[PDB]
Amino acid sequence: QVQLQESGGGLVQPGGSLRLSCAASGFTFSNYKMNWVRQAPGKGLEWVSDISQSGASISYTGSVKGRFTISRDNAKNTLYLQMNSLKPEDTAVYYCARCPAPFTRDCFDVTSTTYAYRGQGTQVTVS
Amino acid sequence: ELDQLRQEAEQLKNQIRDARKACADATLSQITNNIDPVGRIQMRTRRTLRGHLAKIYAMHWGTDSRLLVSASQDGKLIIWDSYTTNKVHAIPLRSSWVMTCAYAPSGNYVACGGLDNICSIYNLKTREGNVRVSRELAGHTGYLSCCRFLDDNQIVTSSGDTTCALWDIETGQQTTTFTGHTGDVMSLSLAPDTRLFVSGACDASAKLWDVREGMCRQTFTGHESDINAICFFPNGNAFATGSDDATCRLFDLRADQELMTYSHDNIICGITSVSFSKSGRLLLAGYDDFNCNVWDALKADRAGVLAGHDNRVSCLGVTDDGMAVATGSWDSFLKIWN
Amino acid sequence: YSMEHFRWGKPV
Amino acid sequence: LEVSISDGLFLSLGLVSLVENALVVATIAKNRNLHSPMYCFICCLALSDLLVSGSNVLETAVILLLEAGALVARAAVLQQLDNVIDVITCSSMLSSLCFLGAIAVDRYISIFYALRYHSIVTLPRARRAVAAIWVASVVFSTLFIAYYDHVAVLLCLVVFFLAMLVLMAVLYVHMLARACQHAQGIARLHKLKGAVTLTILLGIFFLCWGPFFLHLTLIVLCPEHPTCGCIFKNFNLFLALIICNAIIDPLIYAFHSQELRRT
Amino acid sequence: LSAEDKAAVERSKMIEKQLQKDKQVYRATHRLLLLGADNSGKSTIVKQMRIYHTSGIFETKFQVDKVNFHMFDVGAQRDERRKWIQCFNDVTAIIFVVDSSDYNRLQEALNDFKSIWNNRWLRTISVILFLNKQDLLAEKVLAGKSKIEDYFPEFARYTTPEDATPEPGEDPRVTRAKYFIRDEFLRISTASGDGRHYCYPHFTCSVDTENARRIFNDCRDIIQRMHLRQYELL
Amino acid sequence: SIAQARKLVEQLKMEANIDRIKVSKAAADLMAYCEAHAKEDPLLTPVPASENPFRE
Ligand SMILES: [Ca+2]
Repeated sequence: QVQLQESGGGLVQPGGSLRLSCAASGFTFSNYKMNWVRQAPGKGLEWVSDISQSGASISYTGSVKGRFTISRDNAKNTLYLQMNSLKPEDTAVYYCARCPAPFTRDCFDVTSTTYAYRGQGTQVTVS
Repeated sequence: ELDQLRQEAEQLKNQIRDARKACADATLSQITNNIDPVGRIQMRTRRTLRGHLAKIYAMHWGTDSRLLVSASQDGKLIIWDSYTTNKVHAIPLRSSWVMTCAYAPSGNYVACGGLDNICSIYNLKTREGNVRVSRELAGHTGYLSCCRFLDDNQIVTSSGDTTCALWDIETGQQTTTFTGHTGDVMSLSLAPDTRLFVSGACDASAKLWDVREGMCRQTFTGHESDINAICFFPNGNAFATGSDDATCRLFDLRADQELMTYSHDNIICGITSVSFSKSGRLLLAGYDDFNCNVWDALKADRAGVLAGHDNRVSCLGVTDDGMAVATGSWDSFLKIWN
Repeated sequence: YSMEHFRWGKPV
Repeated sequence: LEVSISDGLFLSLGLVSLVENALVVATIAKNRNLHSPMYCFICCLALSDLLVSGSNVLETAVILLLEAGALVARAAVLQQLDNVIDVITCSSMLSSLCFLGAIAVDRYISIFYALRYHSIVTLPRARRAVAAIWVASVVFSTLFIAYYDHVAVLLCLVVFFLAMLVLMAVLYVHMLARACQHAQGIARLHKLKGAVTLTILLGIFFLCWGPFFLHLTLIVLCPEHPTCGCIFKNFNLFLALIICNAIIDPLIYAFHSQELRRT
Repeated sequence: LSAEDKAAVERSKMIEKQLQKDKQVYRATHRLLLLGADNSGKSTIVKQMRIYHTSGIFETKFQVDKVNFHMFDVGAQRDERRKWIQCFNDVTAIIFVVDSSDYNRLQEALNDFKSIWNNRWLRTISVILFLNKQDLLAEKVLAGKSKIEDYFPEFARYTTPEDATPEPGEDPRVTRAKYFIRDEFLRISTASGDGRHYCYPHFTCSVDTENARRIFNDCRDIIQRMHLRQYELL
Repeated sequence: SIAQARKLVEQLKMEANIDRIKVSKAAADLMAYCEAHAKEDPLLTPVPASENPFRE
């Protein structure tokens, strides 16, 4: 079964560093473009970062671009997000979200309010 | 708190997985090792149907499997006499963006639906010379991906609102809503008994439904991506599932699990329609490749390819007599093969 | 008599 | 002035162009998806180059076979055979020119009237235009081959070529002007293929058709001037270049489309 | 042929004639998909453009210069669009309206545009990019309360293009904001585009009477670019 | 929200307690169906042009 169990949340100080992790299972992880998405309290699903199949391409939202780094290990089936300089703006339930289809460049629906290929998510809080 | 329910759901999920693994005493690849291959199943476009202006999104054979409805996003349902390349009707739709159609097994009615959330049902046996819309089932809150008639008066309708619904057409009202899908429901196939049906969604899951009890009897979850297509095996005890993950998978109801997976590393694109042959031994998967592949449903090797289309094989239907596989495409053409 | 390889092959 | 007598080569180039046009005509007849009006005009161009190549190889065969002494014919019968071959030749030339213009017009309408294209150009009007072109090419060819001894025929046929050259150049150069304006708008938002394609469309047309209408022009202007005379004896080259048009037209108008290249 | 068989041929020929009539009506009608988030003023553009005249798809049909346009405001679908959007692989354009004012939501509009553009089936479909609500963008930049650099830090160093046209005599900073927002979607379309489809940026407000004229001009240029590529002139 | 979790839990209860046959028996039933109905499948076993309605 497709599952995106995720860990690394908690509480951090402003300026602190954190390392989210997402143990992808039930799919051929190397074939899928992987996204992070976050929901700040009462807000929508803000997309956060994107990594291509091989990791040869990455992208970020400008709120995190200089600060977070997305990475993947395709043998571990683990997606990572290091958060080197957390801010109170970053407080959200984060979610690793897979692209819908393999070998595909359009990550439709990864922010959709109900979407199947997305984790239950980790809460990040910042003092 | 919710975490307790999430943990109990994890517990039941683990229990289901363990039970499935305890039934997996064999695999169909091993059992099919003793039986001879089907060989190169070549087939030719016997008839080609030129009538549509735009891409065909859906197509469905009648019970007396000569007439063929085909639904295109120019806003036509064309009914074809496949024996003669002959249009018996052409129905102007109230919304162009049709995505599904079916015959009633009685032949009397033809349904369609699409981005407008209605299921427009058209009566072919009217006394007038042209077809009229007899009901427009309008309760869905999302596009209709597949409508299939249970009988002359009941139609079951999958929608992107994540629900299926069974309609009484005379009442025009949902008798039953099938609500368990988490994702956009993409495909619907009836069991040969019409007492059960299965629907695949944009969750990587297929669900089996009881039309009387109105309940999700089983969930099948071995796929990686959206189950664009679903088709019961003619025995009625198994069903195939085409997905964006480029794999078809055959699920047996009584084993509650994936009995076989059909895959080939040269294929990196989704399946958009699936049909079995009448014996069940051929699984016909319409790919986006834009080829159209025949699999030995038991051996799981590629028996052949229906390489006749220049755009997606959007729809694929084998006649109830098994005598031809129709294929329809975004080419606007239906090609009928045997 | 002559077969012209097409018309006007010579001034005429 | 040089010459290129090429007396037997007509049978080769005519058969080559016959095959190439037969493939295009057969392809558009086979692919019923190719009943668009543009492919209708491209089919008619191909069929016209087919009749050009066929008629040229027909009187190539007749002229060789008479020269070999393998055939004899009565003088009057031979001259009326020459008339009927030249009527179909001149007709499939006039219609080849008109179908080149008709493709240029269809393309121009498809660009400058792009949103109304299928209201303005549609398969009823495509078939009507094709009919008008073929029937007019036969009528005028019957007139031109009957009154061939009148300079007014040669001059009118040349003025028709000049009108088709002006038409081709104006339409395709204006289309290239819109192509350059689009290339500018694209570059502007982001930060010669059409000049090449234009140079093929007009250069092959003028290089291959132009010297035959020059020959006719000089017959009107100077039937006795020695340099005009040396150009006249090159007539075989100029007609063979028309046959080279019968080779190159299916390449430049049909087999640029991937849909044709598929079949 | 049998009498029933001949009669079936006669009925098929009647149907074929009607299909030929509908073919011409269909080919002369230019279909459009109107996309945009809740913020993006999509409804106001439909309502304005109707001066040129529970369900899951709203068809607004309008005419410019005797050209019929059918524009589909997709509505009351769910927010999973990856399946229904495949239908529009044969429209002339996607009118992607964007609220250019709420920079927080603008990144969502960017990812939506990127998904439309990269999609295998919309790979041939040009996008008419209506950067809407330019009045509110102007008010927001002139009030200065909100700061694009906080949402798009590359705006700290982006400089106004040489093609820029500050049409009403608007402020240089408003122009820089406008053309930056434009050039984000142009970067998406320019980088990933294959040349089979293009992005047509426009700056608009609900009050713009000319938005039908813009769509006419864009559809004209799209079909021109399509044919000019087909003729290998472009 | 809590309600969807309660629904999913009770669904997985009704789905865990279903009767399951061995995969070997499922396979054997499908294989028996294929071998029994093989002769009456015109795609698996193409019938002559005497019987084929599409190019009779
Ligand atoms: Ca002659």
